[PDB]
Amino acid sequence: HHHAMDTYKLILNGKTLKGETTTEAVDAATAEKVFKQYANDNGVDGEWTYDDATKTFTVTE
Repeated sequence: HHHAMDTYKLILNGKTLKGETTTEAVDAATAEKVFKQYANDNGVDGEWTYDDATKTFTVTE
């Protein structure tokens, strides 16, 4: 019933930015917006996956 913050992860596999970061949001759609803005701010231009089982986004190339 309570809509908790949940931890979402971002695995970075860009040309110039690699590793992992995280955010908190109530849902995946919001986390995606946060992570895409972060990636774009850092010049990342890649392909994205989302894994619902692990709450993890990945951006590659």
